[PDB]
Amino acid sequence: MSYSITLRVYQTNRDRGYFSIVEKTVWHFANGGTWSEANGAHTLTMGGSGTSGMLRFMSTKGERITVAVGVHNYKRWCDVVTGLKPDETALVINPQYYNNGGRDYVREKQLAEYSVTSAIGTKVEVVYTVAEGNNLEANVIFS
Amino acid sequence: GHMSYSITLRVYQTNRDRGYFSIVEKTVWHFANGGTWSEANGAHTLTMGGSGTSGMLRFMSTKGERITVAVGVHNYKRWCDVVTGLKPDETALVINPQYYNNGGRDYVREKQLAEYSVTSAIGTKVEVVYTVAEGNNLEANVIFS
Amino acid sequence: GHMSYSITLRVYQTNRDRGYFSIVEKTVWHFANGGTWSEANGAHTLTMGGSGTSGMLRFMSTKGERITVAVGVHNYKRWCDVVTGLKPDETALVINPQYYNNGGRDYVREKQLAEYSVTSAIGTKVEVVYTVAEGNNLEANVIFS
Amino acid sequence: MSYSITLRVYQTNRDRGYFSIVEKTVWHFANGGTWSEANGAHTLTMGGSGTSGMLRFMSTKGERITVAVGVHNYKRWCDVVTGLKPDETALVINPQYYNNGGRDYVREKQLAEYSVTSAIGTKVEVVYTVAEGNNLEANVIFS
Repeated sequence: MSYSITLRVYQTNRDRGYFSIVEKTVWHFANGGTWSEANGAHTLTMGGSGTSGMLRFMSTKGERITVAVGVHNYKRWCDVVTGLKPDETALVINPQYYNNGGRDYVREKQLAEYSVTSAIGTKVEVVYTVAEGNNLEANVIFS
Repeated sequence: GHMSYSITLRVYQTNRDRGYFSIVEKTVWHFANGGTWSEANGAHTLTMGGSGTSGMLRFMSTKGERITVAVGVHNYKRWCDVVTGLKPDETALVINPQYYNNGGRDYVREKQLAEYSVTSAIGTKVEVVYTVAEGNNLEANVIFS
Repeated sequence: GHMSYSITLRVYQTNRDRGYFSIVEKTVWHFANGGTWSEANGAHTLTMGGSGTSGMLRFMSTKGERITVAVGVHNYKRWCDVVTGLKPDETALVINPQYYNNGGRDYVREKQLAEYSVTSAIGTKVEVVYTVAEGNNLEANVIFS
Repeated sequence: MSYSITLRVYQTNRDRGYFSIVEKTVWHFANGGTWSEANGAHTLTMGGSGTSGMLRFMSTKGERITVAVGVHNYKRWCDVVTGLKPDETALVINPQYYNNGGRDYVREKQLAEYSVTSAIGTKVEVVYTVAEGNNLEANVIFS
């Protein structure tokens, strides 16, 4: 069966910079997948369990952050990476979750929520609001 | 510092028989300090940190046809390529690296083409044509027919 | 309650000589409990609270040409119209009401057209063609050429 | 001289519903104007001083709200109207600021900020971050 993850973005802090998506990737396991946009939300559709995709964001102050979401052994997972250099594109980071690329262990945690504060003080949270089944939903919150 | 390059793409869809294409993935290669995609006035701009990198848009139609368009700058001149007939697992993340490190598509990048045309096995024609083909603020049309 | 109607529009731009059109305004008329525009998969959907209302997209090209497309449902059947040659102050807010209350364009609404074609004075052709022309979930192509 | 107003939307409350734009209008004085979208912001460009435009938003919980922005006698103005019925479209509300339509006095205040809490508890703020000149900028904040 196919899986989808639908993300809505909440930006809450008017002092730390405004974020926009600068890249969207899909990993090639499980027959791949695609991003789409509807009603102000972003949906990743995947061919089955065992793959993922990523949104990279950049702020008006030049801060670069990636959000990864996917399904591992039929359960959702997520991660956020901050403090990225300009050349650390999503194309670089998304593969790091597979083939013992350094971040596999995070995917294997199957997290339904994750939060981190960047070194320059930006907090990012991913929280699944629908955390079971094939039509998953999560909020991405910048603060 | 290094000179930055931007490529701005506008999409023309002309043939209802091909179904309707939408973007399903946007990648940026990591050479030359990377880069970012942005959207404005219905156009898509890839901004890059220097000559020697690229990015890709993958499209999928309402009929399930998957096609990638790659654009970049090689030795200070624009390049482009179109790949059709893609399998569901042949994502832009798979294809974009193939232009580098002798990955199978370096040759077309090295041609520094200002236009590219191909017809897919199922009859969809795709053209990339640069309308501003020189300098640091490049512009091209992507045409489905 | 009342039956709702939706109209989903996809835009095809085919001729680079016309410049490139983008949406500059989106309106909804207030009869039949109003309605809303939404965007998904690169298509534009007008959802309405009943038969007897409409909405409009106004487009402007990179060459400054302004054109409106109106779609709605009249007596349970779809309708459409295209107005070209618009002055800068002839916004969709001015034009959408003209289809009602004997405002000058009621006649075309009452025709319940499933297709419309016009060529502007400066040579831009615009077509609206419904591909799903019956029922409550209607679909049309808007074609610039 | 032409005027522009660029708006960025901040949604901060994950419990009260997610908003999206459902209508965008431009008033016909001062040679009219146009909306555009870039970098996740919304820009209203106007032919001169003396006109305005509006964004209408609807939440996932069915709440309908309009935000009006414009320039009156060379100074920015704004307003927010909440508790709207489905048939109170932007096409209905935008004209109410002119021709003694009931809301002219709000436009004439030339506000650089405005906030209101709807009857069902949603707070909306418009705050100009660039409040002078021809290239104005404001945040629209839902909370």
